[PDB]
Amino acid sequence: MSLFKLTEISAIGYVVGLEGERIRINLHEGLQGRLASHRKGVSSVTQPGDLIGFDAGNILVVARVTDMAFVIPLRQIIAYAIGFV
Amino acid sequence: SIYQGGNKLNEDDFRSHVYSLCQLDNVGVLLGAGASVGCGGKTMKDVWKSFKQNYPELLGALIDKYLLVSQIDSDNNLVNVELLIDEATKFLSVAKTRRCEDEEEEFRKILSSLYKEVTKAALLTGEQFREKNQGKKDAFKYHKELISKLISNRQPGQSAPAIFTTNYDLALEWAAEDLGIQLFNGFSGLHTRQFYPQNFDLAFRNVNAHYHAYLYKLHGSLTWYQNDSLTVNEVSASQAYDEYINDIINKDDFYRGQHLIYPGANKYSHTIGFVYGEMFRRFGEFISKPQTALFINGFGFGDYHINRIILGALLNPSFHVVIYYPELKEAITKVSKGGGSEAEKAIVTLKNMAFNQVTVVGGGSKAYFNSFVEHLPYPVNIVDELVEAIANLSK
Amino acid sequence: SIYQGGNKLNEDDFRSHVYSLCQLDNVGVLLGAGASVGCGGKTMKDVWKSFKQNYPELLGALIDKYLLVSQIDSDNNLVNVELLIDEATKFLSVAKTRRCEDEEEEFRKILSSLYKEVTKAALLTGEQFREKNQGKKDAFKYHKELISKLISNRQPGQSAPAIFTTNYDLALEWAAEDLGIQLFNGFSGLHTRQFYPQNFDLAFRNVNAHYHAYLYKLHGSLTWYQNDSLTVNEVSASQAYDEYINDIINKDDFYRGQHLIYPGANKYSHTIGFVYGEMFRRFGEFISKPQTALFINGFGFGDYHINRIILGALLNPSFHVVIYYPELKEAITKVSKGGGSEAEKAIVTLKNMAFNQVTVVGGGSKAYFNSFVEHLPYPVLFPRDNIVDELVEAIANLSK
Amino acid sequence: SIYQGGNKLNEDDFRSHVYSLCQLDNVGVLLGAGASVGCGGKTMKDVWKSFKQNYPELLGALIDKYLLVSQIDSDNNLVNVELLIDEATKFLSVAKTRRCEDEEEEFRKILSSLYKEVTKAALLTGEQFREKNQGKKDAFKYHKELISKLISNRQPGQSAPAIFTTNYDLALEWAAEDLGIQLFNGFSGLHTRQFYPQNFDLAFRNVNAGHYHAYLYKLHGSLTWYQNDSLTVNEVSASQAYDEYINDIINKDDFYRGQHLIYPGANKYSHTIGFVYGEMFRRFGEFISKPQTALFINGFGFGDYHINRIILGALLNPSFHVVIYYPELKEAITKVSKGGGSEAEKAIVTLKNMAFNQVTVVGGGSKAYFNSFVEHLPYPVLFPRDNIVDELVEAIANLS
Amino acid sequence: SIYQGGNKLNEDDFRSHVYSLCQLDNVGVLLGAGASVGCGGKTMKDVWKSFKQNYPELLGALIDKYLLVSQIDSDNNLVNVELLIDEATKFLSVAKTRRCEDEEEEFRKILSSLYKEVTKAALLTGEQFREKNQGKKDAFKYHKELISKLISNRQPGQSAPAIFTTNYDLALEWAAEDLGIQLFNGFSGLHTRQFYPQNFDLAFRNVNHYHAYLYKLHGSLTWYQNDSLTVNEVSASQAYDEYINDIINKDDFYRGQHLIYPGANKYSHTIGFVYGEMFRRFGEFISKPQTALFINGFGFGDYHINRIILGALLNPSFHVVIYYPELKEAITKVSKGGGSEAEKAIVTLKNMAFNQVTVVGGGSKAYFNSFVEHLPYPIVDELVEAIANL
Ligand SMILES: Nc1ncnc2c1ncn2[C@@H]1O[C@H](COP(=O)(O)OP(=O)(O)OC[C@H]2O[C@H](O)[C@H](O)[C@@H]2O)[C@@H](O)[C@H]1O
Ligand SMILES: Nc1ncnc2c1ncn2[C@@H]1O[C@H](COP(=O)(O)OP(=O)(O)OC[C@H]2O[C@H](O)[C@H](O)[C@@H]2O)[C@@H](O)[C@H]1O
Ligand SMILES: Nc1ncnc2c1ncn2[C@@H]1O[C@H](COP(=O)(O)OP(=O)(O)OC[C@H]2O[C@H](O)[C@H](O)[C@@H]2O)[C@@H](O)[C@H]1O
Ligand SMILES: Nc1ncnc2c1ncn2[C@@H]1O[C@H](COP(=O)(O)OP(=O)(O)OC[C@H]2O[C@H](O)[C@H](O)[C@@H]2O)[C@@H](O)[C@H]1O
Repeated sequence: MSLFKLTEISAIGYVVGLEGERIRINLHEGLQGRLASHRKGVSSVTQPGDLIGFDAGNILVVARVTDMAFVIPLRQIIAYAIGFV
Repeated sequence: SIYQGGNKLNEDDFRSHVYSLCQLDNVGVLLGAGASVGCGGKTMKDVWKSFKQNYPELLGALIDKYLLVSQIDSDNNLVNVELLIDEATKFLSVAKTRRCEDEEEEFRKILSSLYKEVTKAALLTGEQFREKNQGKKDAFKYHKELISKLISNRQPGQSAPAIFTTNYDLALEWAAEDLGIQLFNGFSGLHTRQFYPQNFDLAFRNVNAHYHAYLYKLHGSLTWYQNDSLTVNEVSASQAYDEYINDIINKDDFYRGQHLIYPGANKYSHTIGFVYGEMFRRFGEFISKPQTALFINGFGFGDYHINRIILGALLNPSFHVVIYYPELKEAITKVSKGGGSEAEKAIVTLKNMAFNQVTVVGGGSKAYFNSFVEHLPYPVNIVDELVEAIANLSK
Repeated sequence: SIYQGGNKLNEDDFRSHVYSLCQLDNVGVLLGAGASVGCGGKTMKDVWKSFKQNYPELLGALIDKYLLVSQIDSDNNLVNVELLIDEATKFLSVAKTRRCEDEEEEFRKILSSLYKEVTKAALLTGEQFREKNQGKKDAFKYHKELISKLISNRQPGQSAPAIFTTNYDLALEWAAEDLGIQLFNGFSGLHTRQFYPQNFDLAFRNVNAHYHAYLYKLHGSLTWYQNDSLTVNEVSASQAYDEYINDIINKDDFYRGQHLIYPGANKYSHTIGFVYGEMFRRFGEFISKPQTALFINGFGFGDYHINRIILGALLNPSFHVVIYYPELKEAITKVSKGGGSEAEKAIVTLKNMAFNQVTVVGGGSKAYFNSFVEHLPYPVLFPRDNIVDELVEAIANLSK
Repeated sequence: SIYQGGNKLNEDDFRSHVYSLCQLDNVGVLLGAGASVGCGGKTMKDVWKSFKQNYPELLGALIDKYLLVSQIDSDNNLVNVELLIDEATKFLSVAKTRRCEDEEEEFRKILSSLYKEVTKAALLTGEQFREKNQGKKDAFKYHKELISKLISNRQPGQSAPAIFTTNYDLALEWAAEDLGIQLFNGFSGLHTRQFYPQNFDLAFRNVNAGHYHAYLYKLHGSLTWYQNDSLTVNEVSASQAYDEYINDIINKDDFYRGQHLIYPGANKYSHTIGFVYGEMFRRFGEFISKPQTALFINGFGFGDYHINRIILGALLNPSFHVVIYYPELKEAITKVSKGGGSEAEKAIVTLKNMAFNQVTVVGGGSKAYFNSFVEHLPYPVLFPRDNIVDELVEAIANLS
Repeated sequence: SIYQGGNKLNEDDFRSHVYSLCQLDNVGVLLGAGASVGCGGKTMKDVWKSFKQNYPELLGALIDKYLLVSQIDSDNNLVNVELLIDEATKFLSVAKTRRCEDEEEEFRKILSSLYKEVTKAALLTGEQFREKNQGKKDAFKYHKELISKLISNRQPGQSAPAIFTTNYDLALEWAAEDLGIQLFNGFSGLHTRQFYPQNFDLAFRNVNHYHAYLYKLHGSLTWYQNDSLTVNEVSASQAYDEYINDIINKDDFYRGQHLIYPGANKYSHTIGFVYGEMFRRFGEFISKPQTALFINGFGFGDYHINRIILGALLNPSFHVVIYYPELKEAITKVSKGGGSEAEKAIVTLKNMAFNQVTVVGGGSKAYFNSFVEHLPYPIVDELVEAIANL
């Protein structure tokens, strides 16, 4: 329509569970290109030991990945939290 | 300097109460004359001390002969201009009707002088008022953040924002044609533009794979006028400067009656009051709803009809309000020792009340529009150079 | 005499259009001051006649000194009694602001002698306004038939009918009390009765697995009064005639706001009512529903607020309106000659259109209330499918 | 004189055909310069006849020195203007690159006095062009009816209607700004209006879950659009254009410049900055390429190469119907048996001489005019009498 | 030097990005006068050289009398030729409209030489132009591979590949005719072949095959216009006997408003139709999402194509892959005041900060032949010779 645009960012998956300090995340195939260029650098987290983040309106929550597994077949992740920005 | 419940509050908890208030079903803002001071505007006592300076020979009749003004408040600079104009506007009609010419000749001199002062202060740009793209400039920078935040803080399938204002200028319309969004104001057409009230009930959508807001002006605009007897018209700034806004300023005794719709002037006619009434109606119908939040800024609390309406709405447990007032200290001091005006007594009473539905912010410069606009939440432009590259590719 | 779309229509198609309209989801009726003429009511022309026949001095001041009304119109009964109560109110404010004590006393009379010829015209029976069982008289015979027909034509699932009116008189209450039918009006209680906006959302029900309706008075009534700022109170006729009605007819006192009526032309200037604004929020919300039909009768089209609603509601493909106007031929003429008032022009702009959702009915005495009520149908309780009874109707002319 | 699929049909089946063509998913109308003759407009023959007796010095030079027009066609006003406006630019583009300096000034006169004569025709009211409430007159009575009918004849779910045109006048905005209909045209804003190709996909909606609207496509530009050195297209009003740039063109006698965006020439692909002239002709071809589609044509003389190819190449879809209105059909069938005729009298006979039942042509002189086209259209039947069992109602009338 | 927007890559870093971009929905290829050299083509410079040193006497009026060309760029050997042809046609038309003799003849004498030198270069096989199976030869071996793999790398239910082109010769046709696939160009018929723009929306289908589209931007040798206002296509064996032979073996003869190549007669409302109808399709193909565009052979000396490919990039799912051999020779000249738009634009492109512009350069490793190899992959003769002799 007119000039005003809102969306800028892309992601990998979405939260689906919380089971006592233990997050469950379902991964996407919509972002065909898991590459998402931006101001400074490009990144994609697909292995344990890595760090990810969630936005909660006013703050950012920081998590570390711990596991990966299956269940086109489905994939999941498990993570813990270490703080916020 | 932040009292919620009669008990002090700190900035980091405040800044998180705001983020929660901005998630409710209905959200709105009410602005005033002070919000236009960082753009070239003035206030309603400057407007009076710039009048009693240039025109000191009309200030004796208004006191000794016709009894429209009081010496105490004329000296303390506490006069209300809207009512004065609206009364001088019917004195003239009565005289015209009963054929009293010597007084009809004087009230024109009075009104051609009042309208000059109230008009000059409201252009914000002088002679560039009649030109294009006046919202690219840097004085309208803190008016776009407001509109962008209020929108980006909404989810799909959710009501749109509402802005009520008491000014009669265009600072808030110039700054949305740049962004590229649509403001609803109750008018339609281009070669003949007219007022249709039902328009405040419409919206846009898409049919193949878009952003709007609502604006309510309670005192009028420089851009509305009447030429027939049953139709109110709207025009553009360039098209108004030619017609009338130039004679008003650069001629001495040009005045044409029952023609202008600012500020709340010709209210006895039954086609012009129709326009002022619907706005108040819709305001009092918005302020009475579940899950509602209102922010106030720039308003001085000198109207008896808005205070009653705001108070009556606190009998519902899901209405929250946030107020800004810089002179809180000097007001409390005067009210303690049996003093103060009817504008300070109300705000002091609200401060004293033992409710968690009221918050007050008085810190002098800390309660201004620019601070207000940064207290709002934003979450956490390489696409520009191309247009000027193409423009450089001239040949 | 009957137009639909700018073209012409005939009776036997009109009577079948009306039948189809009355089976819709939402049906309504808006009445005026002429509907109450066959019961003892009056009209504004007669109010002006009464005024200039009992007060001949104020009528003289009103033409010579202040120049508020002209001689042609006075002698030929054309004055508007609605734009005069406003000018006389405008003069008083000025005189009171600049402290004159004779013009602040020669206008109160002019203004309290006009509020007194407008109440006697809303009493329909006179001294018997305070008595009981006034809906058993025969003047109220068609007001009952209207309600009966309206209600009876509703089936289960559909909503109840609505009735809008400007009059101050009591003529539908008196007539519904005589049948046993409850009208919701926004008030509740008997020993202290008050207005609550959320009493228009209620309805009845039977507790071991009914007739009712709604009434909206837009311009006030004769039994309402205000004491505080947020408390309006209702009262019966006998308990009103004693307090504040027999003291402003038979005693010649000055006027203060004993009861709340809106007879002027600018009804927003009164910024304390807060009940004027709850009725129009319901009118405009009634007209915006899909599958809606509205009949109009008795209204002279001299109100700037209602015309805009009616005119802006015709941008919806499921809204139908029917209008009765007796003096249509005398208006088309005056408007073809380049003249006309604001009332005749408004109805001519409606007659001359190209949408089949509009219908206008002239013809003098054929456009009256007693005739409006006979164009409405009764229902068929068990409908014969009739093919045994229809092929025989064919056989009648078929046979020979 | 109505040919369907090469055969003949009459004015009792033509109407039942139209009533079934108007009940389809997509409906549209393409207009021309004749539809604006009952309002004050003029044609190209009139432009030529008014150029002759106002600039006779340059007509000589054109016939004699440059050999651009034959002296014969002039006398009988058979000249085309859209090739004459194209040849002058070719001449001016070589005189420049050659650097001669007394032909530029002789062709600028001829290219200014020729642009001056279209505006005076496309104003339609002269000096009352810069005024308000201009569609309350009678001239636009048949423009209002067309929109009324085209809208009313829809249903829930169906798509809104579209209107393509080639004229420059405002005889279709003036008429909707009186009913209160909102036409979508691409632009947005009041103080700074701009063309956005994405607001052709906008529609209405309500909030308590203004339902009349339509779209307008001007193909050759307007008398109100202007391009600024900022490289944007801006729209203003008819009172802000008169006093700004189209008051000198008429009265000043100055040279021309791209002040307003009109192109009457024949091949305006030359303009490569014409990105507004490329969205219209894309939407046009995206419209006729859909199932269950109907189009009516009126006022077009068929002298445009770009549009006829579209029409032709759209006939290979089996769910597309056209209707065409050409008055001088007999006189043009007569002139082709001799193997002669112009190039526009062939394109219509080719269509009239097909074997597909999806092409209809209407002649008859003054029976193919705009005011008869609008009266051939139907009104809708709101409450259809099912009349399977009231079919016998028709028998009831007379069999005795 | 695989520069990628202010960075650098390597062979495999590139050869995986290509496989990524080949899975998109909308694939598009763009070719110019460069990829036609291996088969026997000439660039725009050699033809100007030849015209200079073959027809010197008349070269002066172009600079002295009529002012069509500039002496500076004439010497520098950088001068656009089809615009010159277009303008000369206009001059001739004006001089024939107003009855003048000398300026008519003086241009009828120039058009011939220009068309001669421009046709010879594009014949592409000499006198085997009026013969069959010219696509079995060895020069047309990489186009066949291009088509085969660009088609094979497609999913079922997916769109079809798009090939735009700036040449006006018959190679991609000769090759597809050898493979056995069907090309669509907007023409239909055999005994009278005509232009139908709405044919670009068709597609085959089976009941119990594969195909593609072809958009030329400057015309071809086999399109022309007869005394009646319709545009016709023809075969080579027929065109050769009709007009071309005389063009190449006669000194002075001209037929105006007949031929359609290259952007010559755009001042006729019947001929500009077929040019515009291609550029607007180009635009509408660009403006789609999830699209990739591979550019190999173009010199970026065009205002309009530059503007379009520039404006195209705002929405992010449009990927561009340019090829340009002589890149550093311009990086090292832009530092100074000297430079032409061709190089200014490409360095501005390589000086961007997003991962779409992917300029490439190897001097000779950025060519058509390596472009082909950069892409993935999905006895008849003996038997037919046996049958032949048998
Ligand atoms: N930069 C600033 N930012 C925010 N607020 C400011 C600033 N500067 C001054 N102020 C505050 O702005 C206030 C200005 O108060 P008034 O001039 O009365 O504004 P109004 O909109 O009430 O006046 C119109 C009303 O008057 C009639 O009653 C009618 O009913 C109208 O409703 C001061 O209190 C300053 O503290
Ligand atoms: N027996 C009859 N039956 C039906 N209609 C009649 C009859 N007799 C006369 N008429 C028609 O009645 C019409 C005259 O009605 P008017 O005097 O204008 O009453 P109003 O309601 O329009 O205006 C008064 C209100 O307007 C403000 O809202 C104030 O609140 C006032 O209360 C004519 O058309 C007659 O043909
Ligand atoms: N009252 C009438 N009602 C209907 N049609 C009429 C009437 N009077 C005349 N006509 C018909 O109206 C037609 C007038 O023919 P022309 O002036 O050439 O129509 P144009 O709009 O094409 O002309 C300009 C355009 O032509 C190019 O295509 C460019 O696009 C230009 O923009 C005749 O067929 C008359 O029979
Ligand atoms: N074997 C090869 N492989 C790949 N590229 C090559 C090869 N040989 C040369 N090149 C490159 O091919 C390029 C040849 O550039 P030019 O032929 O002038 O450009 P154009 O074909 O777009 O000219 C047509 C335009 O001319 C008008 O202006 C119109 O506007 C047309 O658009 C050189 O840069 C070589 O590096």
